[PDB]
Amino acid sequence: EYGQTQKMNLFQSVTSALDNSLAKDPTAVIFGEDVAFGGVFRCTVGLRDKYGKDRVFNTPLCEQGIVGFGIGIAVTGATAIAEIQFADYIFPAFDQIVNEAAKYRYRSGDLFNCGSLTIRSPWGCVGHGALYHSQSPEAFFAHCPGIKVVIPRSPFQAKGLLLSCIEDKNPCIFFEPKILYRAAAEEVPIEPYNIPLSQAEVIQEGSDVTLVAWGTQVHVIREVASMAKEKLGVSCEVIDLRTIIPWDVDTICKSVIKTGRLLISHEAPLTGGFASEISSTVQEECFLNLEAPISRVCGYDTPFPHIFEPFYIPDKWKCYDALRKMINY
Amino acid sequence: EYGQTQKMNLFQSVTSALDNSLAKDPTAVIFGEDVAFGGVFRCTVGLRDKYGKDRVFNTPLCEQGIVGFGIGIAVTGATAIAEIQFADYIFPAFDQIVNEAAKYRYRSGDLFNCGSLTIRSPWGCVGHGALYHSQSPEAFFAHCPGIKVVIPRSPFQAKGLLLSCIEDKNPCIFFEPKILYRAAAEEVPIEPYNIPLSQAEVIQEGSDVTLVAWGTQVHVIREVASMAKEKLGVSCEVIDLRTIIPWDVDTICKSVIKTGRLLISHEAPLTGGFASEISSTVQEECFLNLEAPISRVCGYDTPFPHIFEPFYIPDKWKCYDALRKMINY
Amino acid sequence: KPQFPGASAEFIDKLEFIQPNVISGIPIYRVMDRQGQIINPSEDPHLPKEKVLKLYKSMTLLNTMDRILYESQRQGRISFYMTNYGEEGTHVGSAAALDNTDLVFGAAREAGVLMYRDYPLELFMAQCYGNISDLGKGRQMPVHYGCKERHFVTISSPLATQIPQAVGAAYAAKRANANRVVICYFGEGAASEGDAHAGFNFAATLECPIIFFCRNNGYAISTPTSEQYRGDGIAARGPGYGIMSIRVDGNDVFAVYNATKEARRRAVAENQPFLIEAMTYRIGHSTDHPISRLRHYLLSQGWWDEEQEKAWRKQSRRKVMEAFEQAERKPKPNPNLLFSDVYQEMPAQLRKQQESLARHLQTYGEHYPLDHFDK
Amino acid sequence: KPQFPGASAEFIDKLEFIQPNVISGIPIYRVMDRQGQIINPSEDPHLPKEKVLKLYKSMTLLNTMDRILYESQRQGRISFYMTNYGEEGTHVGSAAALDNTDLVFGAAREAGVLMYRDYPLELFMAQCYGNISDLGKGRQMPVHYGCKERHFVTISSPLATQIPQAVGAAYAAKRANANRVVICYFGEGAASEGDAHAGFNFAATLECPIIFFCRNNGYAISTPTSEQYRGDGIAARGPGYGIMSIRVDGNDVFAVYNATKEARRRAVAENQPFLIEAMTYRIGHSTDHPISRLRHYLLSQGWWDEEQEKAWRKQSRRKVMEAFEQAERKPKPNPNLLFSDVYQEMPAQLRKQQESLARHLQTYGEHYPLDHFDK
Ligand SMILES: Cc1ncc(C[n+]2csc(CCOP(=O)(O)OP(=O)(O)O)c2C)c(N)n1
Ligand SMILES: Cc1ncc(C[n+]2csc(CCOP(=O)(O)OP(=O)(O)O)c2C)c(N)n1
Ligand SMILES: [Cl-]
Ligand SMILES: [Cl-]
Ligand SMILES: [K+]
Ligand SMILES: [K+]
Ligand SMILES: [K+]
Ligand SMILES: [K+]
Ligand SMILES: [Mn+2]
Ligand SMILES: [Mn+2]
Repeated sequence: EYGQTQKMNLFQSVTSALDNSLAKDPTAVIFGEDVAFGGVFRCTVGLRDKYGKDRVFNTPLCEQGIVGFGIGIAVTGATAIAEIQFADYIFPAFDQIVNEAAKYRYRSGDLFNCGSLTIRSPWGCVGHGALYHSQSPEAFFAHCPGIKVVIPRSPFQAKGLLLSCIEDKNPCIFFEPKILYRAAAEEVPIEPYNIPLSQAEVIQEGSDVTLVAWGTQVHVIREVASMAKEKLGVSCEVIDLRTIIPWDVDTICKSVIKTGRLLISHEAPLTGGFASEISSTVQEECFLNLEAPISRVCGYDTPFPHIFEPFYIPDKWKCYDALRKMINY
Repeated sequence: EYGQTQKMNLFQSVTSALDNSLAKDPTAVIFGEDVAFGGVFRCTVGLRDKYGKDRVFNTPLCEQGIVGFGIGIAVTGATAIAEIQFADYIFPAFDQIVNEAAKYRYRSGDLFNCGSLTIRSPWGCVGHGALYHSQSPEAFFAHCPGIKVVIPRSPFQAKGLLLSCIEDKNPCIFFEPKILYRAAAEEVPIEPYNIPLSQAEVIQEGSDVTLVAWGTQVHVIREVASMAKEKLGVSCEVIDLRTIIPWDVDTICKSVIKTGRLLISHEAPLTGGFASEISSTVQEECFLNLEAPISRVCGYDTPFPHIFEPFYIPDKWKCYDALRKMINY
Repeated sequence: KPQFPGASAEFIDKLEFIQPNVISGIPIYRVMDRQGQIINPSEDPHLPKEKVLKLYKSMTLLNTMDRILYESQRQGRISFYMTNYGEEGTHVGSAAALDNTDLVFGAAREAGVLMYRDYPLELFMAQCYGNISDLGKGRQMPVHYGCKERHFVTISSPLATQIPQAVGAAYAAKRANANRVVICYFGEGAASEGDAHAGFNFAATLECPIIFFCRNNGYAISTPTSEQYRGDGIAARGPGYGIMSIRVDGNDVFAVYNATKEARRRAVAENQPFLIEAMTYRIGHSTDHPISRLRHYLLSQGWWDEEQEKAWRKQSRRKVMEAFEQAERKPKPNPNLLFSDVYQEMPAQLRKQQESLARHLQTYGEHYPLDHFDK
Repeated sequence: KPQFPGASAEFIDKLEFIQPNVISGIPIYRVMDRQGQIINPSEDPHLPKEKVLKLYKSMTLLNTMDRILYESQRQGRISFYMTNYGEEGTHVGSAAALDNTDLVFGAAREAGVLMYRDYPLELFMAQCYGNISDLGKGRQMPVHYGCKERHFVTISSPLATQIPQAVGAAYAAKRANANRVVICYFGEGAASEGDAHAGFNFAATLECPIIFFCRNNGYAISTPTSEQYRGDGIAARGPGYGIMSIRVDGNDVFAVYNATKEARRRAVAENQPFLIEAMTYRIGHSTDHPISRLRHYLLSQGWWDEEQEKAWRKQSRRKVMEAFEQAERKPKPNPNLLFSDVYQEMPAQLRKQQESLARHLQTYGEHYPLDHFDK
């Protein structure tokens, strides 16, 4: 349906998106720490040789500068694709993202904007990353009107969502689940294609319970749905949220009106996590349909540990047990 | 009950807390932009003359430095009371707060900490502050395990809560509602006293609905309770949350088990706002008691406007109308 | 003979710390003395009469506007104001040296740049009043100006955030083969922020056509520079980043113009940043003067006199008062406008919030100050 | 004659931009040449034999530990490692010049400082393995060390965040009349972060007894310094902040010691910051050498020879392997420890999460790698 494909893992799909963007948009540039030689996760391999040192280039080691600089390129109308080397290190740029990028169009009455900025950054747990190689900061950004935050679950989804972010006329943060960069490949179209922002995807229909997640945690809830079917005879509807803000309220509520039960899962800590927004909204819109309390199965409210990672993450057993109790409520 | 009092407005109550702290803790210092001459909101008037230039002093204009410096003082065990001049400007320090201060004790196994740090900052709307003099950033910090976030509603509450933050063995952010700094005074004990963190206060008992807010918005919901009684014959239980994290789950749930209905209000934007955490938690704990969906009456999901402020804020009419619909659900 | 990649240097065989030169710092470039006399004929730009009169009229018209809007703030007719007193020379002297289409990023204290670029009085006022004529739609605090036509990026309150942005716009201009330079203004207090270190380093390593223009007025609110830094002001920082740097007398419109003119020429030719630190003194912070020095100069060339000064003082007061009357009588924008431009397209959920406000005002509108809002 | 509060300077009547001196930068201080020969007798510290042997044994023991743990990482026995190759001289030369109780903040590449302070091999290992002996409770990535006994603040991954912290601990030390200095290590890449500009300025304006120790190894991961900055390295930045600054040969343990010793003496006496930039080359980033230069020196004084070198190489391998065997056989800490120390006291809601894990493991524990976790 999208022309010739090749097997691509998620890092390769990001390179493919970036290459397609450079090719078709002469204004576009890519920059950040260590992007010139191909990046610490290989996402920019080959691009500087192909497109030129003026278009794919290293910056000094300064995240607040990286984002501020990217905002400035986008103010002139040129496409700016900034990289932050790990999402854990995006916080130096929080003021440029929240006080500047997100508010740029509103506060000028649309005289100026930085819509052509995309910030991309590796995200989520990786087995042994501990406090500063594992973080999933999306809930910090979700409380900032003016930015879009997008997280793919696979190589196909990543390339289509990244192209949409690059082309969207709003500053976008694209979080790439790093534990998937070299995981299983899948077929990905070689030429450009887009997947819409603010649209969830129902990847398995079901009638007893709605399960919502994003990034790697989508694969966990897909496996939970299988455990539920086999062990409990329970039919789960499995939904990938994809865009954290602005999020697809209608797809989630339509599913919960049908099933009457919702479990949301994410690696980020429970308190203030984005499951909190989904649950309270679904509760408001689907109150009379709710058969059981909405469940949130999330990381604990601690920093992300090194040796204890296997005990910290909201894995398939934690999600399954939560689901079991909810079915029995 | 607390010895001699004087009428104090909220800025005066903050000066009183700070003076009491300096007096009884020889390690304590206060620092930030323009604190030496007494501060842009008069919160540090007189303190440098009284305690010395080494103890109350100006820093360079650099919020990331202010917080990093305060962390360093606290690592040695000395009490560090840093000021950020408006909460809107705390974001340059977000990485020092979230990646450093909050994680300092955990990541060292308690070999080091910065428990003796308090960051205090003016907060909330002020009539005409627009995008960068009005913000209420508490939901950004609520998703960070390791810090405490505390917001008082009055001069008495402010002094007692600020003393508790300064004395608490964890890094604390104390947000001072700036629209109350010169508003009505009330009697405040001259000598030190403490109000506990992580404890909500029920300020009016009621049986039909629970109303929860913090800062200035407490006074709004107190007035809503009066409108409800007079216009609807509805009895409202009015709760000041006081500590955003770790929050008093038990006081809120005990009230909702009794009334069966909850409305939460805050000036911060709806999406990702802290009402989202309270609502989803109360829903989990009080599901079977809920007579109507939990209501959130919050700022809109926009930056905070100059000329449109009267239309943006979750005022008593917006809260009352929401309450009316909830009673009728 | 040292082979280290990080620096190009010789060895030394004795321990010697490098001491800062702060007591005798970078000297202050000056063209005319306090009596408006040219000090060194080879440095006189010999600007033509019409241009020097535009510098003078721009500074004084700004000063006329400032007095009236400052009074308007004291009476509560506008919610905030802050004057340009003492800064008028840095504003107008630097703007005159730029191309009309050079992009400006500022800090908050450069209304004179817009004034020199012929920004209408009606539009300064519209922003301070947040009325329907404001292209900012009344969303920002007063004295936050922006103009896309005049290449003046909307000012924002957070200090120094414009500095790395300005560098990115300059990098983009370089690629576009714009033959354009970016100027970025900031105070000496803002230079303490981390974003200043970011912008200064990026402009050097990415080879950007940008002028950094620091106004050093000795104070950041209540903080004197003795508490702000301990090196030789901001100019001495430039060379550490590889940036060509100069300090000028900010009360001298000709010294400012000459340094800005030469920085612009070289920045655009060489794709390299320049730093100008203009020394002034903050005469007014918010709610030996450049104008008198230039007046003395004019009065020498025979190009101004008391009659002209009187007539212009009258004419400028009349123009300012006409704009002021119009600004006060305009309605504010429709409250609907609090929801647009958060994203380019309003999200359905944000539209729902807009609709909820419209319903609310239907029922409860008597309680809102809807009198002078549009629609 | 200029009267501006922001700077102390004369006027100049001609326009002259100040140019950076980058091609002939700050020279590199060196005490011994590549053959271990002292170049200038007046600069020789004449450290006694036992101390110079401790410098040598500390560097080489670190190198022995590095080879073994690097192999351990390649085999997946530990999850990450990064070596100290080429940095051993900066580590040990600077640590030897400090008081035992001077507080150290670091960046990640200064295990030699802990080694010089007699940090047990068992404890370096315990942190890399996250075993029950780790006082960090296995919570951080390997090669994140800390020791409260030895005044070495726990290292954190985010670059440069320790720099303004170190300044605050130094301000606190000044008030306490500690007669103590803080040292703060960082690489040349980390010096590009905003927090470096914060720390350098605060230390000058608040008059703090702190040594800033920048290791300039020419690279930050893949980024050469040509992409990192364009001034004359990091040493040339110090004077712009008012900080006394020096550049040394980081492969020369004596040049490092002498500069650190004199910086410490003056920082503590004068309450003023000092900046030392040590030039090295990154021989290894993560998963003309200082040791051979010092070996040549020893072999001159007649204080080392091949027999001693052989025996020490043996003894150090045995000590490292004893520690390694013990570290691998220790269990990991109880999983309960993932919840403590988030706050000093665990919040009731966090306790509830702990209890929920304990219940979970009761039912589902066969699915967890509980084999080598304590309890
Ligand atoms: C990030 C941030 N912190 C604090 C402020 C509050 N503030 C507004 S002006 C000012 C002093 C600015 O000094 P300087 O940069 O020298 O400019 P000047 O007002 O002297 O022109 C401060 C601290 C701000 N706007 N932004
Ligand atoms: C804030 C932040 N950004 C990015 C990184 C990833 N990172 C780890 S080391 C490094 C290079 C550091 O260079 P330098 O400071 O020169 O130290 P060196 O490794 O050369 O000793 C980078 C970019 C980080 N740890 N922190
Ligand atoms: Cl301002
Ligand atoms: Cl690291
Ligand atoms: K975009
Ligand atoms: K505290
Ligand atoms: K700004
Ligand atoms: K660090
Ligand atoms: Mn200033
Ligand atoms: Mn390096």
